[PDB]
Amino acid sequence: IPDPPKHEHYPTPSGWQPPRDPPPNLPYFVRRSRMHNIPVYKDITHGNRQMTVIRKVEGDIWALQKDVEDFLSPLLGKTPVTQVNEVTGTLRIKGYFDQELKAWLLEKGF
Amino acid sequence: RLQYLIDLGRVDPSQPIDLTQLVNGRGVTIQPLKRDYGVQLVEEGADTF
Amino acid sequence: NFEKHPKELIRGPIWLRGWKGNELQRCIRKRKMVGSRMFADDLHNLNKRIRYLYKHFNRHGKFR
Amino acid sequence: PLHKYPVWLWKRLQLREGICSRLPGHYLRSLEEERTPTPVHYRPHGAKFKINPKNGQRERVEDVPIPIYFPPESQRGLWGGEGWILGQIYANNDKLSKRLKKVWKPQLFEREFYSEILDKKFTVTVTMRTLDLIDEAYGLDFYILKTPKEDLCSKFGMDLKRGMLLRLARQDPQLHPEDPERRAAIYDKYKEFAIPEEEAEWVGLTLEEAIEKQRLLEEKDPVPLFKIYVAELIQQLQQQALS
Amino acid sequence: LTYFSARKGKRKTVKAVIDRFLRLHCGLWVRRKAGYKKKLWKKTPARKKRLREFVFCNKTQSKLLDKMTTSFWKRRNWYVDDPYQKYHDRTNLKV
Amino acid sequence: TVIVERWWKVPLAGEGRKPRLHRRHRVYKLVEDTKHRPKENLELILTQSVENVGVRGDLVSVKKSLGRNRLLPQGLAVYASPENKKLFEEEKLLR
RNA sequence: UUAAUUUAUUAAUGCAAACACCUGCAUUAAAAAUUUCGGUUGGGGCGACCUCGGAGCAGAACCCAACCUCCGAGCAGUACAUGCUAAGACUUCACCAGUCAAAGCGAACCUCAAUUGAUCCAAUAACUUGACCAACGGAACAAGUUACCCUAGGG
RNA sequence: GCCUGGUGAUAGCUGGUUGUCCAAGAUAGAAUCUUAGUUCAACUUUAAAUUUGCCCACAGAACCAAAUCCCCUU
RNA sequence: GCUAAACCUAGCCCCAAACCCACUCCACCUUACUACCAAACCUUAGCCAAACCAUUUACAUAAAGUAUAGGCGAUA
Ligand SMILES: [Mg+2]
Ligand SMILES: [Mg+2]
Ligand SMILES: [Mg+2]
Ligand SMILES: [Mg+2]
Ligand SMILES: [Mg+2]
Ligand SMILES: [Mg+2]
Ligand SMILES: [Mg+2]
Ligand SMILES: [Mg+2]
Ligand SMILES: [Mg+2]
Ligand SMILES: [Mg+2]
Ligand SMILES: [Mg+2]
Repeated sequence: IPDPPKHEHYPTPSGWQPPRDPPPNLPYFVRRSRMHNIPVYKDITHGNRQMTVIRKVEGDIWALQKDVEDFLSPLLGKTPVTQVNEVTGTLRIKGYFDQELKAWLLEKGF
Repeated sequence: RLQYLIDLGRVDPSQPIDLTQLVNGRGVTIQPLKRDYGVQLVEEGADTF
Repeated sequence: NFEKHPKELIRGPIWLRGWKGNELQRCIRKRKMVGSRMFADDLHNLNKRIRYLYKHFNRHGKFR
Repeated sequence: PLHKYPVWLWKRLQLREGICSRLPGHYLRSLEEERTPTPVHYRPHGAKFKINPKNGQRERVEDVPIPIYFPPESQRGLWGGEGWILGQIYANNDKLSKRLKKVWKPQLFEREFYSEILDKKFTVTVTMRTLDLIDEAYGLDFYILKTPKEDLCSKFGMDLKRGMLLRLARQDPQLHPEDPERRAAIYDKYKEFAIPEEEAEWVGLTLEEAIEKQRLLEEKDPVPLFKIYVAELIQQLQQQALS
Repeated sequence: LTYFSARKGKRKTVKAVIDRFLRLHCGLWVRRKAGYKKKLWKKTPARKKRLREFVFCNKTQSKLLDKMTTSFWKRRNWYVDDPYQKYHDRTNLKV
Repeated sequence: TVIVERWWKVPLAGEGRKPRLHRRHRVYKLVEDTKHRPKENLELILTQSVENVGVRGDLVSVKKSLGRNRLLPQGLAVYASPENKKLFEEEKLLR
């Protein structure tokens, strides 16, 4: 799959935007996908479990769980109920917050 | 979708975009069995194109 | 460089190299792949097994 | 276990093993062939493709032939490409009635013919379709020399064919003795079907009858080893004579 | 139904089901009402208006119809000028 | 001859295969019997002064019974082939 | 067997084919052949019944049985906007069917309780129409009997 | 008749279904050649999502007894 | 402490590969195993399923359980 071409200004008309150089000095890091998109996926199960997955998380997932939990709790009032999977390196939040986490992770520089 | 493919280098707009170029960029999966007769353009995303 | 699949590494009956099925499917596949040169009463036993296993999977059980 | 070869090849293998493999190639070709007969008991379709009315899409059509049964009297006489039709009917042409079985027999006629090549009147049981094909061929000699073995489908018609073809293959003076002009006129009328004599003997032989003919060709009294040893020893004394 | 065919060893669809029902991609089966073209002379126009409707199916009717067809019938279909195409995706459910 | 037609249609076989039949493909329907058709005349050239049907050299169309029973055995007529119509055009050119 | 379905089999006719037999197509007989003989039931049988509605049982939201007690129904009449659409509801304890309906467009300026029948198939250019399918959720069409009965079971 | 085969015939019927330990768990019905059975429902079970459930007070529910429905508080 | 108990290895199964066999002498289709005299082919049917049964009911991959057929139902 090709490297995306260098554009003049960002974001691109589709809203794509490359990861920034240098990588930010957070404790954690999130990769991109094959397709250079930031990896926050929605996920339904049982027909009513709406949830969202941050997936290629490399580093300290517990800092990422603290920062996500600090980011979403004004949008909910309560702390969001999450689950880190330290093995695979995912983080799983309950309820759809895909657009907010994609925008948020673009702000963070990943 | 097509602006998205052009931005990420997957479809080169400085050449003609036939159906082979949308398949090789893997922008559109079309299957001739199951009687797809090809692509239809769709007006979604006309503003911001 | 993808010049062979791993399923071309397995040796066995010709009707189940790189193929997995339940028993009715193993019998159907064996009959259509090798059944023409099967022995007479083996072919006959196998026809009766497909006929039995047909009548079992399709008409008997708990879940439907 | 399994056989090495499928069972429907077994017959074919027997045509390579023993007595069958020494048969002439033009005979074994005439057994291996599988061309279809002319439809007699069913309308053929027109073409390969056909637009059906129900969905208006062109769909390919084959025409599956009806199985014909030939009682052995059909091989004693000349029927057409035809025989009995052993089948079933629904009782009053609706599928919701009794399926009950039917045999369709053709209409037979003892007629009589005159083969000009063999020069003989035969009394043959024949059908109306055979008489029609004789008329379309312009004579029983042409009807027999033109029709394919498969299509003709009589052992007797094939024996007539071997008779006529050996008569043409030899240019026989026994057709009309003491009338050579009539012989040359008859032989030039059917000049189209000239076959060599080495091929015209094997025409219309069944496989068992060809096995017999080939068995009588290559049967010999064995050579007494006296003569073989004399040949070898006079060979050796003629090698010593030239030393 | 036939769970394993004798030729392929696959499931088969019941073709009565296809002949009477319409599977929308979200999982809803649409049907026609029974008797919508019978004895119209003795039905009130309210009732005739009720019978000429495309009526959705039950949950268990829906699962019974899913089990009686195969995955070919459960598939996205991008037809040209499809009348039912705006009814495939399910808008604005809150479960 | 008796032409039949199968009731139950045969699934088509392909190009290098034979159609494998079932016991329901043995159920035929009588589409035609050829003997009950309008009967045709055949063309013969008479080669004698035969009765009122014609004179010498003249090609006519006879009932099949008279043609096959009385004319063609007895050498009264020859078939209307493209071989002997030549010979009898050339016989008519020598009068 | 005068139950239902056949006439493949014979035997006759009749018509075609052919120049009486044979073949083809009808038709009538005999000989048979295939298949069947619903349910309720103070054990079973006779009688009676099998679907829909009203009342009592079931006194006051809903529901509630019986070979329980009493009435009924299987239409008729009027109108021809008894047009078309459409929020929201009820519902015979499922489903299927049933009911009610504002707003709207178009116009004027239905009564009765029940008053009924699915799917497939037919008929029709179309709109529509089609069962005492009353065994009334209806198998497209199948009777009596066996102390000769038989088998699997139950009392 | 008997034998072999189809044949592992079919059986809504009878009989039988093999380690351990814990947990949750019983009585409306409708159709059906149906009442020795099935299908749907009701009840039951697990998993999931959410927000109310149960008990109930005044008021309220028709003309021709015991109670119930409804129902905020608690 | 009797009766007993134990035991591995005859062979076999499933594949693969490969196309098998068959006159020491004598006797052997008559009452086979006896030395020797005047004619073959002709639709499988049904079980079963359809909860009866009556038409019907299966006998490489992928297209595809698609087109089709079907008491338009079981099913194919
Ligand atoms: Mg998912
Ligand atoms: Mg209800
Ligand atoms: Mg009934
Ligand atoms: Mg009923
Ligand atoms: Mg059993
Ligand atoms: Mg049963
Ligand atoms: Mg407990
Ligand atoms: Mg019934
Ligand atoms: Mg029962
Ligand atoms: Mg409340
Ligand atoms: Mg049955």
